[PDB]
Amino acid sequence: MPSHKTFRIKQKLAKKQRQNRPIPYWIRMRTDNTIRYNAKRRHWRRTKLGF
Amino acid sequence: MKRNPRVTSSRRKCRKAHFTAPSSVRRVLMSAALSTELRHKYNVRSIPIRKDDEVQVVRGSYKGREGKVVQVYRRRWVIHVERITREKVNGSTVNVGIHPSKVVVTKLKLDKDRKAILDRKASGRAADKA
Amino acid sequence: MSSGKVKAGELWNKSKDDLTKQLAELKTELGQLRIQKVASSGSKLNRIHDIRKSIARVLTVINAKQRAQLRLFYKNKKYAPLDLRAKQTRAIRRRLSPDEKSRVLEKTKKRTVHFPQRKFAIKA
Amino acid sequence: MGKGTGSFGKRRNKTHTLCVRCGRRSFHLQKSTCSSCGYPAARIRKYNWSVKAIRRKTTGTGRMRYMRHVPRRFKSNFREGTEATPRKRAAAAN
Amino acid sequence: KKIKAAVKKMYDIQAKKVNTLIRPDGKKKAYVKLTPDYDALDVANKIGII
RNA sequence: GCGCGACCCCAGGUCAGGCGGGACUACCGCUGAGUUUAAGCAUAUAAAUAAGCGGAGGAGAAGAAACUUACAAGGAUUCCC
RNA sequence: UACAGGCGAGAGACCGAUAGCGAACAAGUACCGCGAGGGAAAGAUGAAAAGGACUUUGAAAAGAGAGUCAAAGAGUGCUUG
RNA sequence: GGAGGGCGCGGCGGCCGAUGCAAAACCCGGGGCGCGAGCCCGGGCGGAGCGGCCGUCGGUGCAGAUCUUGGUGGUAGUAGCAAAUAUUCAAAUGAGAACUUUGAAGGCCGAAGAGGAGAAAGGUUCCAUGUGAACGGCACUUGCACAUGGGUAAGCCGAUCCUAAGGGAAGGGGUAACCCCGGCAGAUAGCGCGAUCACGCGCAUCCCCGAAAGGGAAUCGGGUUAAGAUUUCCCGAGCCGG
RNA sequence: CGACUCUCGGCAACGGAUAUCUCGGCUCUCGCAUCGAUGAAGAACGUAGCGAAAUGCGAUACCUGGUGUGAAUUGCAGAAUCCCGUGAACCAUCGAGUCUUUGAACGCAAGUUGCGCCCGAGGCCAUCCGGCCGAGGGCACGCCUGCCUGGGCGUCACGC
Repeated sequence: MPSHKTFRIKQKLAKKQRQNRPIPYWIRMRTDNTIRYNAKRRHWRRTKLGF
Repeated sequence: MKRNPRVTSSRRKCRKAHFTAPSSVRRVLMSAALSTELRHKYNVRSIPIRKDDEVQVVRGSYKGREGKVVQVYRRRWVIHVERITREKVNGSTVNVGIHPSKVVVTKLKLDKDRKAILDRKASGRAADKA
Repeated sequence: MSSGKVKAGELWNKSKDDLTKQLAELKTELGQLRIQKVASSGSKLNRIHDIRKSIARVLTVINAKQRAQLRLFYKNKKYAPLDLRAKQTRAIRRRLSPDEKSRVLEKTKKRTVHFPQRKFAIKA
Repeated sequence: MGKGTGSFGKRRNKTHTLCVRCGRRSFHLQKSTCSSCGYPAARIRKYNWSVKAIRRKTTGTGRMRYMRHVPRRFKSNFREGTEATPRKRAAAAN
Repeated sequence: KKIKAAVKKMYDIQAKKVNTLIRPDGKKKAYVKLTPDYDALDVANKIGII
């Protein structure tokens, strides 16, 4: 069999993978100031992603 | 507080508007006091500036510098003038922000639309005085 | 390009036929700047934002032209599945526009129907 | 063997799966219904006993709303003005 | 079907296959097998690719 | 048969148009608990309330008496005292 | 006559970051749960980054000098501490 | 337990004072006052607003509540880090090597494997390169970590197509309604085939989903990269449907 | 007899209380009416030169026309015509627009980017003036109104 093929789940996996990226240095200056320590970067070994 | 059914009055609201300044808000807060020679020509005490003006530091510690206005910054309402600077450790020179109120206008570029501002405000000052 | 191309009022002063040829060129040009996106060129920098705006301008104006011609054709007859959309903004406002008040008092009690003070006095 | 350890370890069945409408794992597969909005369903699932936290989720915040707002503001649907054209027009008032 | 037509319009070449890949980007990567009668190398130069 | 009109009843991806869902603060209906209180608890209380469900508007409902009264009679409807 | 929503306003012997809303900050976010649902922690350098070049030790992180600052007994553990 | 007379805090109306030439705050085996509640003053720290007095008012005073929330001890450098037969030597590298990497050696699982793969599940973890701040409860230059890049290509494999148990629109009818049985006057309401020619002929229990396991239109070989290759690629040969 | 045990101060480390701040909350009051099959509320996934996020937007994609203002945007890069100007701007206004994939969600289903049907034009060549291929958008339930082929002694006349 495939490894659940359905597009609705598949797109979310792609989106979340893109989302789980670090905050990019430059923007911390172009926010004024406020510690942009993302939060929406998760790691697979810990927690669980809901659909 | 003091009187009148109007839109605007709230200590929080006054701060909120002027910090993040929409374009009309920027220009009215970009009004910088004229030097005395210019005050008697255009018959106003203050007008919005430009970038091809020249502006002299009167108020601060930095007093005595003159330069052209290099940039104007919306996001934290500040203006940046040439030669009012602080030195970084390596020897780089970076501009120090100055408020438009502090600095006083040496020289004007008239323009055409900016010129219209001078005429309307001048007419304003004529009406009350006489 | 490295400079921005053109201004909206210029495109207004060009024909529908002229601007569709321009639109083809803009799309071709965009694909060049997309490969240069990877390169990080100073040429594409400003330009790749601005070319999308150029594409948008030509598409808006041609559509507006079609609607104008359509309206002139339609105004004689009974009409509009398209212009009807713009006129209303539908459902709540649609129920409120029979015109009730005038129509009810169009017949029965209308000869004498209102207070004088003037009007009935002035006109006799 | 018994409870907890053996309860966790199997889990090779699926019930609640991704809903298309609301984007929440709540679609009960073998009874084909979403328990977070109703997926086949004429009406969206609304409960007025389900209080603070849940109600606000369904109120949304990925909303448009601004697009809708502008017709409320004007109330009309027209306007007309094309000033600022070489002549020097009427494009600098007072 | 559409992409084979598009390649023919814009680069004047016959395409023999098109192959479709989902990416984690959320867009589709296309490997497009081209004709040996006009070589992909000399197509490449005018829309440069590394 | 064919019955001009039509009678009665069907069918159009039919001609021009219309309905669902939302909002549900507030409102108009429907439908409807128990904890609680009675130092217990059923009648009763909570409450013709909460929950459940539908539907509109900027307000809505109401509305020119098959009324109130028992008077030298008041006088649609609403809200406050 | 109504108005704990929405939009656009005016105010309060309101609260002052364990308080105030769940959320002053990316908050209904991160995260938790199979789900229904549950749901945080988290504001302050300074006037201006003037966010410590350079020299030196150390594998580096750092340290020591120095530079800067009105003040580093203000060095993004940052006002007071 | 009552009443009485006070003290302290926050804010408000009054009134008076204090301040970058150093406010408030905080510290102080420093002084002094009051029975106390508390107050006063000095020195140190600090850097922008505050206190006294007369009225007014409270979300107004803490030691607890198997208290709530945050911090921090003793415990304690103590219990421990003991299952899985097991490591060792030399070299390479590096600042640093019992653990990395290579060889040599010793072993172990003992083909119902500690194996080569697929399902399910996770989602980039695979591999390169960079590389030790956190993390791998030892260590560490190594990592399934962190950073930076790349990678999954099908007429023939699966899904798709198809039916099952079963689910569910459509009808009638209850139920305000949600919702539930489930079809009816698709039965002289139309879907299907000739048929191009407009017309005739024929028929239901419909119609979709439902096993990425049932059932099934159709591929093999070699080569390749970081990897599964009938599958990517390529040669050569097919095979199925239109 | 060091030490230990204890205690304090001075300087610190610890910790984030306290004070002083506050583009915020909170509560009251006022004005206002204004969603949708003409495709909503809500979601999904993309789009910024360099973006993870928020915010903005939708293949016309951090935006467009038009209009106002009248020169910035800024972390760095950049354009230099857009600077005495039909015109800068994470700008405001935003009347004219696009407005993806979904969703009441409508061809039919949906653990399927699944499976149909219909129409458009451009090109081809005439095994026919047809065949083949192209890009776009439709084709639901519900019921009114008007409409056609008719069912039926439903009812009448007229049939041979």
